[PDB]
Amino acid sequence: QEKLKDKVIEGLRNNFLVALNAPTGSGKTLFSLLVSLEVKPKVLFVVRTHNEFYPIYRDLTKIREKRNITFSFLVGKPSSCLYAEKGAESEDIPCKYCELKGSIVEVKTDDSPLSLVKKLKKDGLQDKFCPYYSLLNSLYKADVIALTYPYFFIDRYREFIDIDLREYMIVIDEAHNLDKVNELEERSLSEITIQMAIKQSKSEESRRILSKLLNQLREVVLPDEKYIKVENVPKLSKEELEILADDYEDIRKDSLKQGKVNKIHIGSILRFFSLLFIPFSYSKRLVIKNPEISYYLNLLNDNELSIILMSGTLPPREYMEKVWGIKRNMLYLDV
Ligand code: SF4
Repeated sequence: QEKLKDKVIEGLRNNFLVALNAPTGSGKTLFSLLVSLEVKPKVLFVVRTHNEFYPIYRDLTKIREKRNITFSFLVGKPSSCLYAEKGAESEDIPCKYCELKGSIVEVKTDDSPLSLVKKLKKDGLQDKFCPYYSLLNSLYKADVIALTYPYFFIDRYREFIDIDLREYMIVIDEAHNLDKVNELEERSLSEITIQMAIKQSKSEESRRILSKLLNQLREVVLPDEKYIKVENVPKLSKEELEILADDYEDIRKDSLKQGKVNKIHIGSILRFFSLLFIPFSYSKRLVIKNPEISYYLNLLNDNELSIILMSGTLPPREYMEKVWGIKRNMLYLDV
């Protein structure tokens, strides 16, 4: 339009969450960066997946000719570690034992995101530095950053980074996608996972405990493709959990000795038992259903955070209040 912008700046300066219904594909990155100047020193774009880094990179290279700004993004350890294979979870990455953990290089973000990451992996192996910690370090300095939904909304991933969100104007584009944040975790335990953990194991005691757990699971689960409540779920004592936990560490040590980090199945199991809640049977698997969508989005109610939501098909005010649980004052602008 013009300068619905002083509206946005005033909105943010009054601690209103700004919800912007905007016709799509219209220089949105430039708009957000301009309105940040007046509000916050840095900008954070929260995006669905790492595939949304590229369009942001494309848009602000145009901006970089008129204004000097640094862009950085975070990809997980599984996408940046020198030794990671497909299937490797972030906690499986054995940085505790790796010589490169404290080996950082200065990153130059004139490359696109996939180009940058591939270059850091190639150079990292030759010149002995860690791509991940190099990206992480570059992230903490940058004027504009971008993170994926898991790193912003999900505790498991949020604990991997050390970032004060109060320094950022937080922009969540395609914000209708926030509706799916409650589908990003799966908190389940299957027969096959346990058996794969038995195969992968490096101690008899761990195999014995995993085997007893496999049996316990079989008594409670039911074959029905239907959620059914379970009384008396399997139990692991503190001392049994100790033995399963040092088995995890032994597999992590061994993997780093090889060039090669794979999925460690016992990690999944131990994380399932951190949550114990009402547990269910679904299709021979034990499941803890995910929280409601408002549990994940509750963070948006903290008045300490300056937040803009934008979308072409933003949900009605009523739905954002009742279903997403946004109870903080909201400046809803239909452009
Ligand atoms: S290279 Fe080493 S330090 Fe870097 S992520 Fe992989 S394990 Fe960790």
